[PDB]
Formats: sequence, C-alpha cells, structure tokens
Amino acid sequence: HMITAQAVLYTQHGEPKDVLFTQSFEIDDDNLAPNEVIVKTLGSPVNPSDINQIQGVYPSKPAKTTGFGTTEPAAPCGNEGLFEVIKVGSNVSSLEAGDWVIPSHVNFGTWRTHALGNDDDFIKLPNPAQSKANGKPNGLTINQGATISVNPLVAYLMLTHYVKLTPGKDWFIQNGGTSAVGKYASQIGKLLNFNSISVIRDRPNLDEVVASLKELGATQVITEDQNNSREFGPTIKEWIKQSGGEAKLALNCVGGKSSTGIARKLNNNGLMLTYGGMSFQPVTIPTSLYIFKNFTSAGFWVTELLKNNKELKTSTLNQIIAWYEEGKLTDAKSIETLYDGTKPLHELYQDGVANSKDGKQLITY
Amino acid sequence: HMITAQAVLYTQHGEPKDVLFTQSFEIDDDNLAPNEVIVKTLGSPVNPSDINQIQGVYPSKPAKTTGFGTTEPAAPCGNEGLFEVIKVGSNVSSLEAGDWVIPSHVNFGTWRTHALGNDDDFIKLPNPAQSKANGKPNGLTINQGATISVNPLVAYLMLTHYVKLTPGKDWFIQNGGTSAVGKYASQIGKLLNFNSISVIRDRPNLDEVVASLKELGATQVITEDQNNSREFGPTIKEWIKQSGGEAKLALNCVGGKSSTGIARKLNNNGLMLTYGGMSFQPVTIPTSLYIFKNFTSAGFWVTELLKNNKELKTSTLNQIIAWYEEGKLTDAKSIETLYDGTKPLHELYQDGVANSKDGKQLITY
Ligand SMILES: NC(=O)c1ccc[n+]([C@@H]2O[C@H](COP(=O)([O-])OP(=O)(O)OC[C@H]3O[C@@H](n4cnc5c(N)ncnc54)[C@H](OP(=O)(O)O)[C@@H]3O)[C@@H](O)[C@H]2O)c1
Ligand SMILES: NC(=O)c1ccc[n+]([C@@H]2O[C@H](COP(=O)([O-])OP(=O)(O)OC[C@H]3O[C@@H](n4cnc5c(N)ncnc54)[C@H](OP(=O)(O)O)[C@@H]3O)[C@@H](O)[C@H]2O)c1
Ligand SMILES: [Cl-]
Repeated sequence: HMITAQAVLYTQHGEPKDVLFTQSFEIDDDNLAPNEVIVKTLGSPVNPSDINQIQGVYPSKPAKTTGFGTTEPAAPCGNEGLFEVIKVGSNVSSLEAGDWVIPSHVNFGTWRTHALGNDDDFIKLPNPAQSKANGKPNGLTINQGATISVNPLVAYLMLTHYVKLTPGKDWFIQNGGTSAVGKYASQIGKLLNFNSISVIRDRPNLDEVVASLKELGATQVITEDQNNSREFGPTIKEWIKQSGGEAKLALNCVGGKSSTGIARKLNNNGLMLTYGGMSFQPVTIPTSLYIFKNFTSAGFWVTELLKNNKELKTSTLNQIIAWYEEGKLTDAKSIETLYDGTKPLHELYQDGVANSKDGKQLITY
Repeated sequence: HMITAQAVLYTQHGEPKDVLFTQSFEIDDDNLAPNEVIVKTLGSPVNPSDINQIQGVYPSKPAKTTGFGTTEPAAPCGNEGLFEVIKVGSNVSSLEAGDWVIPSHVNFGTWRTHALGNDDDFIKLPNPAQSKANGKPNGLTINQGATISVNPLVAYLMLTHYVKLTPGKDWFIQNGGTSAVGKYASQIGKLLNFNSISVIRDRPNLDEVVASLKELGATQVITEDQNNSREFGPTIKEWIKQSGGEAKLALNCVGGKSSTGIARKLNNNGLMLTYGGMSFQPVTIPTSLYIFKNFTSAGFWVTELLKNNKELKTSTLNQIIAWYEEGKLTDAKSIETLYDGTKPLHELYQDGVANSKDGKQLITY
C-alpha cells in the first residue's frame, strides 16, 4: 500500500553535472487528506530556465526543504510537466483517477516519478478519451501535454498582448528562428494571418531548414549574415512595401549583433521584446534609433506576467488546446528518453542537459 | 535707408571648420510687405544639434537657397537665438519695435546679424522694460532669452510627460550632470520636489562642483567610477529605500558604460529616456534587466514631440518664463564672444564650435 518514488534534487547551486542526485521517498495512498491528490508523472522536459534555476542565476526558485526525507534542505527541479491522477481525497470533485494535469504554479518540481498535492496545485487537461468523447479529431500527445504550459504561451502572448498587428498586412521579425519558441511563433503568426521574417544561423543544409520554417509559417527566412548586411536592407524594405503593412514588432532571444540587426529593420515607432539571451551578449542599440526613429526596447517574462492573472493564463491555454485538438497546431518535437530503473533518474536529466544542443529533450516514464 | 547684414552659410555639408563662410546681404527697410518684420540679433548659442545639422547627420535641415545673394544654393545655420524687433509692416499688430523674440519654428537660421521674416515666424518674450512695467521682480538676461527655447523645455518635458514621480518621495537619475540640460533638470527637480542623483565625470575641483550642483537642486552627486562600482551599489540603494520612494526614471545623454550604470540603479518597471549620445557609444543593456526587472528603454526628441502640439509648447514655455520672472530659476551660464566687425562672423562660430569642450558658447552682437 506504499508507493516508492524518485526525485532529482540538489542541496546547493552549481552546474547540473556536479550538484544533482536522486532521492528515494514513499507516498502513502491509504492516508489522503480530504483535498489531497496523488499523481504519476508521464513526462517532463528540460528547458533553459530549469538549468538557470539549478545554476543560481534565475530569480524564481523553489524553497529548500527536508520534505523528501533528506537531512539537509534540498530543492527539486523542473517547472513544467504532464501527470496522470492516481487517487483523490474524500472532498475532491474537480479531478478523478485517469485525468491529465499540469502544475498550476511554478517551482513545483517535475523531475520525479510521483507527487502528492492538493487539488488546487494542478490544472486539468483533456486526456485523449475525453477529447474523443467531445467529437474532436485529436487528443493531446505526451509531448504536447508536457510542454504546453511554457513555450506556446510565451509565443502567443508576445504576439498579441503588446502591439496590435493588422491581419494580412503587418509584420513581426524574430531571431532564434529554429528554437522551440520561434517555431510556435511562426505557427501562431500563420494562424492569425501575420507576416514574419525569421533570422537563423547559416548551415550547410540551409535550403531544407528554410523549407521547414516556411511550412511552419514564416513568410521569409534570412541568415544572420543577411541580417548584418546594409546591401540587403532594401530587399527587406521591398517585402514590407508590397504587403501594404509595417514592421511593428521585434522578438529577441539572442542579444548581441543579432538584436541590433532586427531592431534596425522596424518601421518608426517600433517595439522590441527581449525574452532571451542565448549569445550571452547584452542588447546594443544605437542612440539614433531611440531619438530619430522613436524606437522602444522592453522585456518579457511569462512567469512574472501570469502571477496574478489566472484569467489571461486560462484563456491563452484554452486556445492552444483547441488548436491541438483540431490538428491546426503541431508541437516542437523532442528527443525522448524513457526511465526504466536501470539507470539513476538524475543521470537521465544530466544527459538531457548535456545534449540540449541537439534540441529539446524530454524524459518519459 | 539700406541695412547691411551678415550671415554664416554653407553650400555643402561637412565639418564646420571647413564649410562655413560669411555672406553679406542687404535688407530694405522702406519696402516691407504688410506682414513682414525686421529683427536684429542680440545673441545666439552653439548647440550640438547645430553642428550635426551642418555635418549632414541631423534629419531636420533648412533648404539651400540663393536668397542671400550667392550664385550657388546655400543654407543658413543655427536654430535658436534671441532677437530685437527693428520694424514692422502696416498690418502687424502682435509685435512692435523693441520687442524681444525667438524663432517659432526650427531651421530659421540664427547665426547672423539680422533677419527679415513674417510676424508668425516669431514668438514674443517679455523684455526687461516690460517685466519692470508689469511689476515683476526680475527680467530676462540676454543669455536667458537666447537659450530658453530648447534646453529648459527638454528638461521639463522629460521629467513630467512620461512617468509620474510622487513629490517628496520618488527619484530620477541622470548622467551628463554638468550639462546645461542636466542643470535645468536639477532645478526643476527641486521646484517640483523630486529627489535626484547626478552622475558626473571626476575633476580636480570635484568638491566645488558637487556643492554647485547641490545648490542647484541635486539630492546626491556621484562620479562615473562610483556609478560603475559593484561595492558602492548598496549605498545608492539605501538612499532610495530610506526615502520611502522609488527610482522610476533615468535620463541618458552619454551612452556606453554610463547608460548601463544608471539603468542598473532603477527599481523594477523603470524607464530610461535617451536624449543624447556624447560618448559616441551605443546604449548597452544587460539581458537580465529586461527580463527580471521589467526595464524599458525609449527615446526623446523635443522637435518631434512639439511638432504639432503647440498647446503643450506654449504652456511649457510660459512656466519657464514665469520662473525666471519670479527669480526661482537660474540659467546655465555661457562663455560669451562679442561680434564687433573686426573679425569675420563665421570665424567666431568656428571658434565657438572648437571650444565647446570648455562649456556652452554664446555669440553676442
Ligand atoms: N522570458 C520568458 O518568459 C521565456 C520563457 C521560456 C523560454 N524563454 C527563452 O526562449 C529562448 C528559447 O527557448 P527554447 O525552449 O525554445 O530553447 P531551444 O528549443 O533549446 O532552442 C534554442 C535555440 O537557440 C539557438 N542558439 C543557440 N545559441 C545561439 C547563438 N549563440 N546565436 C544564435 N542562436 C543560438 C539554437 O539555434 P541553432 O539551431 O542555430 O543551434 C537553438 O535552436 C531561450 O532564450 C529561453 O530562455 C524565455
Ligand atoms: N533630444 C533632444 O531633444 C535634445 C535637445 C537639446 C539637447 N540635447 C542633447 O543633450 C545633451 C546635452 O546638451 P547641452 O546643450 O546641455 O550640451 P553642453 O552644455 O555643452 O554639455 C555637454 C555635456 O557632455 C559631457 N560630455 C562630453 N563628452 C563626454 C564624454 N566623452 N563622456 C561623458 N560625458 C561627456 C560634458 O561633461 P564634462 O563637463 O565632463 O565635459 C557635459 O556634461 C547633448 O547630447 C545634446 O545633443 C538633446
Ligand atoms: Cl533689469
């Protein structure tokens, strides 16, 4: 009657290859408070913020506790994930066994096999049987459920919450075009009828990558060299002139020369949202853009925007679910690794960290 | 009879030391159209925007004409100055001989001895004879009149038009603390009861400069080294936290490390206005300020804000005039050079351009 679980913890900040370890703990299914719930993990991803959190440079972090049975206070890892409800308490009515859920708050700890929480720690997603019962053509996959709460919401809110782009006319431009976030943004731009330019780094198979992004929804795809080119500017001005619209919004997750390049390409009174810094270079803007072109440069942080705005989180999440159920939105694919007990859980996540350069990593159970 | 006048012109853009020259022309005082007026210059300053215009890097320029009697099209120089009305046409009623005026629009050309214009090309200021007859305790000086239309309005509008600072609590921070604009900003901060920090470059007489800026109205004065110091940081945070207010607004006219320094000192949701670039370095902001502190970076250009908002221009100007007449506001002093005919006019402005590092230069007549 006792469940054995595993959790990935750390007692001090550092590099994941140095500080992470696995802790065994036990959950009692026969002694649940009226409002308590037991969930079983189906999958959880490795995202850049999860790593910064372990490193000690992310300013939103779970508290360290002895709640997993350690002598020293330890913090769990992972902020998003997909879970299946095993059992509910006497007073729980919003959930039942077999339901799919995600955490309702950050800092929950998702790099583990099981969790004990209250009903209000979770948000219910439709599982495939419930989607089918409502007549929808598709139900979510594990990867779509386990990654729905961050990257799709980031892309949707940056496109719709700050500048109103006229459908069929106006443009946005984004760097980091091959990222998971960049790929959701191209799809959402397409579904809302926005034009867009994606900036990516050059590669030998460039033609296949351009074709993939255009199928996802980018209108044009350029390299960072063309982004740096004064000779190439006029052709970007011509794209925009023929649409009848303006370039009003810039999305930056790189920094450095890349952030300067996409800023220069906006029309007057443009806005840039910085949500990332993959290059480790700061944002650099010439003085003449601010004064003579009325350029504005601001920030975006989804964790801080949704803290006390449940309504905005809910309706954005419902729109993403609806697009998945109708087949109009596809997920950024993951490289999956199944935990089966022959290898400590913390080493699967250490491998995911080390191989993130190959693309988004997902641990499944 | 016939008035012989002099004007500083150029036929192509370039460095002022290379392209400027003096042109003689004649104004006929006996044949004035009903709405024309003749003015005689009393003083006109050398401002950074005047130099950029001559260089060809400022996107607001007077047209080149042969109206001064040149065979090739030539442009005049200078955007602000103080003039005295010599004569008015039959149908002019808003001005009379003896009045003090400034240009009502940019690109008028103020580096010259005389001008012929329409009544509506000018804005009337009270001269000292009129201040005294109207019972006011003080009247304008030449230097106060010749510099009233730009730098005092810039300081006022940056402090009141973008963020509402709570009197007696909130702070703003500015670099370029010894500039003319910086000094008007300190005085307005005192008159509106805003707290402020001024950042200046170190000097041998630092203590005397600090005393002067505190007398003008700055709450604290720091050097660029302290602005850059990780160790001095905590002392600036205490000044603000102990006041009960927040640092909401940063004013940047330097660029480079200096703009990074003052941005780091703001509370969350801070705003920076870039209105200058004296260091010729771009604005550089760490990615973490945009994301984790919700920092925003924008521009300010007074010519464009007041272009079609004459009501806001008028009321801002009237407030500065009132403060001068009541003795509550003092001018940023200038180094003055008198034109007397023994030395071509264009060489006085060439010397003024070259000596701008010594402080604001004013040519008087
Ligand atoms: N502010 C927020 O709320 C928030 C929330 C979630 C995620 N984010 C941010 O969004 C960004 C992307 O997240 P993600 O989950 O989509 O990660 P991801 O799937 O792993 O994609 C990262 C991409 O960045 C590109 N890249 C790496 N180094 C680069 C460099 N030096 N220059 C240019 N491009 C580079 C890579 O492109 P290549 O194919 O060329 O290698 C890679 O595909 C990150 O900066 C992340 O922190 C922000
Ligand atoms: N956007 C607008 O609407 C607008 C309108 C008017 C003026 N402005 C701008 O406002 C700024 C000040 O104008 P101003 O008329 O007051 O000029 P100013 O009186 O001549 O003052 C010049 C200032 O620049 C500083 N400085 C010069 N070179 C520097 C460097 N390399 N590093 C750091 N500081 C440096 C000087 O400091 P020191 O004492 O140490 O030499 C001084 O404080 C200018 O950049 C001007 O272009 C903008
Ligand atoms: Cl007097």
